[PDB]
Amino acid sequence: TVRTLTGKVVSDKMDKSIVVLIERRVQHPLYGKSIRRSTKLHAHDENNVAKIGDVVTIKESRPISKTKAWTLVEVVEAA
Amino acid sequence: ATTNQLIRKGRTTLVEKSKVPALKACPQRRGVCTRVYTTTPKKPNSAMRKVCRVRLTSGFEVSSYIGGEGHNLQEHSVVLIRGGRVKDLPGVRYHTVRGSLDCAGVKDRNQSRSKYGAKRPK
Amino acid sequence: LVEKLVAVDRVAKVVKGGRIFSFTALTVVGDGNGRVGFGRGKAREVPAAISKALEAARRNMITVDLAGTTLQHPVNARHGASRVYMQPASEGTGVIAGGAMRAVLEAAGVHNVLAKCYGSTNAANVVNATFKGLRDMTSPEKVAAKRGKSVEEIQ
Amino acid sequence: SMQDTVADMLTRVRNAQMAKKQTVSMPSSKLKVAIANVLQQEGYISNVEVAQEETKSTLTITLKYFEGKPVIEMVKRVSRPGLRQYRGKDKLPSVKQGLGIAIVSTSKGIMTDRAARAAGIGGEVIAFVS
Amino acid sequence: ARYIGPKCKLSRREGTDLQLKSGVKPFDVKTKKANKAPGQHGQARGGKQSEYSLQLREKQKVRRIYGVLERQFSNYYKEAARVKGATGENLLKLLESRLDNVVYRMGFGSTRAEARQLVSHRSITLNGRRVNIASIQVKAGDVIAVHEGAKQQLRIKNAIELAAQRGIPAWIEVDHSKLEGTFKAAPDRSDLPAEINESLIVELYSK
Amino acid sequence: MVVIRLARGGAKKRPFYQIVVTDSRNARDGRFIERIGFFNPTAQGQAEKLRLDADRFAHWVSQGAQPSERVASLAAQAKKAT
RNA sequence: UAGUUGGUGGGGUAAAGGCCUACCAAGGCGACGAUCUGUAGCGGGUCUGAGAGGAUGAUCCGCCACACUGGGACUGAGACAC
RNA sequence: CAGAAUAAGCACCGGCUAACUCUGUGCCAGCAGCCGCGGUAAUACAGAGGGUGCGAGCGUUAAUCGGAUUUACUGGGCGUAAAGCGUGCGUAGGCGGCUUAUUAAGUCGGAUGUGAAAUCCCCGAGCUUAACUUGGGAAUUGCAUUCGAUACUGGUGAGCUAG
Repeated sequence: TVRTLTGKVVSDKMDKSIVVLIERRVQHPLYGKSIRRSTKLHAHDENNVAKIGDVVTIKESRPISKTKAWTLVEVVEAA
Repeated sequence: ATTNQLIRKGRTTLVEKSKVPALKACPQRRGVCTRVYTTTPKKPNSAMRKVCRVRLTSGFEVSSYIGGEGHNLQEHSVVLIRGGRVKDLPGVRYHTVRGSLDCAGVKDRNQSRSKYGAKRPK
Repeated sequence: LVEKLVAVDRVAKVVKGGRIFSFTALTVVGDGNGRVGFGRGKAREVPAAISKALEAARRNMITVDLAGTTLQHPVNARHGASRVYMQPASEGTGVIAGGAMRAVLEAAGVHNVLAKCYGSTNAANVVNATFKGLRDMTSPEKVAAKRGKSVEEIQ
Repeated sequence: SMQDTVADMLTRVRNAQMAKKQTVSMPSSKLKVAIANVLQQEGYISNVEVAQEETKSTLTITLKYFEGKPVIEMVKRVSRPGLRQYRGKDKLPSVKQGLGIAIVSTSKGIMTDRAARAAGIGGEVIAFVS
Repeated sequence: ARYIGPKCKLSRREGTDLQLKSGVKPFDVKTKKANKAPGQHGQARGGKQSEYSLQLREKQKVRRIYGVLERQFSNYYKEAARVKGATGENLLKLLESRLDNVVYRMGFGSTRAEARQLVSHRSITLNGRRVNIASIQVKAGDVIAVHEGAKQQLRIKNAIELAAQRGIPAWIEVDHSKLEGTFKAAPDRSDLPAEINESLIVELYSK
Repeated sequence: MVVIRLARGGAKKRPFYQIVVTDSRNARDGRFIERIGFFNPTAQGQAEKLRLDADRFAHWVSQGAQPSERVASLAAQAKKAT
């Protein structure tokens, strides 16, 4: 009942914060070829469990800081 | 082109320029007659054709043909100009409206009167 | 037998001390029920050229299988730099085509069709392309015969 | 290098038909065999055979000629590696107003556009044959 | 606006009788200049025409009998193309459904101009109401009667006796004693004269 | 507050009202919440004169919507008729 | 890009929040176009076109912004108020 | 109640494009959207007669799309017409051999919610008809959530040898 996204971590320097890269595949509106797009989302990770390279799940939540509105749920795969 | 080439760079369209820049997308313009005179046609035509250099409210100075036989225009007259080229006269891209502001309608004309601006004879 | 004259043009040949003028004529003949042909003729005078073109058209003829008064399926054809597209239409549409295609289609007996030219609009080349397309159009019975099936199987 | 084996197979069939051969052979794959089976079922070709030496597999197809012309007059690849084409159940293409067949790969296997519309599913459009 | 002026040159240009006169005298005795165009450069009927000339000349003939102008005729075509059926058949049905034409064919007017004048001067009633628009479309099962003040008109009695010479059509039944008539349905193409070609109009307006 | 009132449409001298539930601060012929019927003061022939959805009317009144005088009279007349 | 990106204590708001403040750390964005620069109110819709598209945003409806030009706050349920 | 009594113009007639002759002038006066007319017989200039097309309107100018497959996704080209970098290597990217197990991201299907009203289209209703107004539908080709399918593409594990 809560919006979730699955991605891979690309940064862990910040305290209690991780940057995860989301990727999606869509068709070009005119030429019809399938294109891949990427989005970088800041998430909240209280215990710094995540690291660069793991596959994580995040869920939508209320704002925590200026740029963070998502929170970590679980780590699917480890690096 | 390939699909990848089209995605990276799409098709490009070239803009079109108007043939009557001095009108500035208006049906007619008003001007003050700066120089009335006559010119000679390009080959293979020979005549003496009446034109006038006019300064418009658009900030441009152009040349305009005078249609019909017999006109009363002179220096500093106020005239209305429309679009239309004269073809055999190079550089004349506009026409003067007959009988609008200071120009008068042609005389002794009974056909095509709405052009040249002649009223119905009594 | 309905006959149409598509175009007449005047041509010239240069000799010493002047030019020789001649006339060419392109004509299309048909029966209105699936037999149509076209031809060209050259002469010194227009009526003679028309007569020769009509004779050539009568000699060069083919048979076209129609679906009632319209085409079996969409057709794309070409000859040289002229390309033609033809599409079947429902009743009451009429013949929506250019003059060169209109002559051939009406002579062959098509009543409802939509057609379009691309590329060059030379009359002889357009007539050639339309003629080729009408010649090469196929039919469900022929398809079933070639595939070893039944008409209802083919659908 | 070679990057479209299905297109290669269709090109081989087209060239063999234009040169008037009796049989055509190629390296085999399950997708190619599945397409050849649909062609044989629809009646454009006669026989499909697969041979295995040790690990190489050879696929052989027997061609059909009726009157003077070949049975397959047109075969076009629609989906290609540089542009994949997917269609819904209501936008499946029709070939020659139903006189030809469009080969469609759906979640229930490879079939024609007619069978795909009958089953109410869509998929990938491989080729047009007529 | 309605056309006013000479009718015999109008008919002479098209080459066929347009029924613009009462008919007490035949057309040939009426004009004596048939198969001659009105102009001084007028020639015989055999003059060659282009297809564009033929389509235009047919549409003008169709317009001239009914007295309809270009705007209304184009609207009629655009409505007939929308309605399902044969476009020419629909157009003929629309043209024959106008109130003035029904009044003329019912025999209360010697000519369509007379019928138009009678309708416009409020001398006709439709379903019990006095109307004054010539282009009102008449529907199936209608009743057209002559108004009380309109009755006892010598022009009307002459019109009915003249109509007696022709044949009252199938879709219209008239009690001439009561000056009353009943439109039942739109004529099919067979009832109308077959010399009219509508295909030319069709491609002329579908260009 | 929330009101049930008439919004005008139609042609000059021939008004035709929609019955709408809306916030009172909105313009007469503008934003509204829900349309629940119509009123035609000059209906003739086969044309209906007043359609009103009684259940929606009651539901909105139960939540504190205030009908105008004309709408209340129309609702009473419709209830009388049916 | 240096309140800049994140964290802790405190302040502040009807309310989450660098919204503000004192420290701690060096992060944050960018060839999937950051920064700079030109132009522009947005949509339902309208015109054209076989369609795909192209042009457009008067009159009607929804949202936004402005009120001689800039900076503020008061009263009030609600304004930074033609 | 009165009495036809109060009420028709504009463009055009060489071709493209329906509609032709005579007078006046002689590369002059002039016309002209393109091709082009006029330098003593002008169907092309001006007038007149005649005619054609529209009609309370008729013509001109300006602007947008179309015709234009003339930016080509549908739907174009590169030997000589415009167009293959002077030739390699290589980064990002695009694409990629065969078999098998699994996943369900792409892809396909169902259900639910939403996609305001007006506008477009259909069947009706009220205006003497029509414009116009209006009832009910259809449509809004989209988005989101959730449940399913596994042929193809992608991910992961294993295996093979024609590259």
